[PDB]
Amino acid sequence: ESVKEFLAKAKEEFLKKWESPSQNTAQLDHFDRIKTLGTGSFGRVMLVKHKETGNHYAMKILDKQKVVKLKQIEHTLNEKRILQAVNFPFLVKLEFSFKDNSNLYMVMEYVPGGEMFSHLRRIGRFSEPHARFYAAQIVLTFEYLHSLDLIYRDLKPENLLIDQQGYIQVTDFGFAKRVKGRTWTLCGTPEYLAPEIILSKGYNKAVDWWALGVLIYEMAAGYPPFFADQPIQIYEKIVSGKVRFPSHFSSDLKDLLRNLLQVDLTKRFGNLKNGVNDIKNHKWFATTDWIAIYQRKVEAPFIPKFKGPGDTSNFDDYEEEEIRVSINEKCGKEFTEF
Repeated sequence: ESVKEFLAKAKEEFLKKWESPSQNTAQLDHFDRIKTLGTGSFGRVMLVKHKETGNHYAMKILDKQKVVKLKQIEHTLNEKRILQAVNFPFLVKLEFSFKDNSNLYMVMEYVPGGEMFSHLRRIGRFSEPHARFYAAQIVLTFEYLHSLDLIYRDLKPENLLIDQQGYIQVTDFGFAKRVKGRTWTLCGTPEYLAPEIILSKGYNKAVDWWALGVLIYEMAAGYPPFFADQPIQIYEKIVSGKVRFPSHFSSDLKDLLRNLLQVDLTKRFGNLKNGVNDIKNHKWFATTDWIAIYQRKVEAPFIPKFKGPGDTSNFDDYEEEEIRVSINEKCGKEFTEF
């Protein structure tokens, strides 16, 4: 009943913000630009400093014209509407949002420890206890999101930041969506796509549990289970129903992964009658104190090395390009609700 009442309150609080989203809560000239932290085809993420408070933030900047051209309008509206409404210990906090003539802006807490991806590639692989510590946080986060009728749809190491206590903060809600029943959009990252996405079916939250299987495999092996030079070759492996495990994997890990990487979505852990509890009760998680993880009372496997809230050492170097704001408004109608 404790979990039921917790999730009922979580949904109440989410829905109140979902139905009345915050808008226009800062402006660009409130911030100093520090450094580009990452870039993509329609936006980038900047380290910024608020000029009055001195606080650092990560500012995601999306070019409205590129969002339209790459048919991401609904997805960008989803991202901001969801982020302003959620609240969970392992989700990055949205602090401000606004738009101008050219761009959309989402100003988030800055997590200086960097992406899990960097740390995984620097160490090679994580031990099972280390992978399990991160996996448990994802399990609880998906329990939260799915109870709100949200599907995340972009689980991968680059989207999981490591905070000052060594815990995960999920970022990048660009593909997240509120879904009752099924949804159909082809999106995600190739190595992490469930078979039913590849096959163009109407799919549900089971795709997030598939992606968790991919993530756990990648954390414990150092590489994902389905890999190839062309996406089509990756997709053939994904749909095949075959996966090979390194000999160092424990039997418990292999068993859990066979049930998450289950090609038949109707048989996949997380999508059965017992829902998330088939995962939480699996022997691979026998040592996990779920409440202690939620309360952040477990000592983390490692703390990222960084000098302070403005340190960018754990992020990499990108060409520093202008953030231009047109003298004329672009795509006003398309982004009215932002």
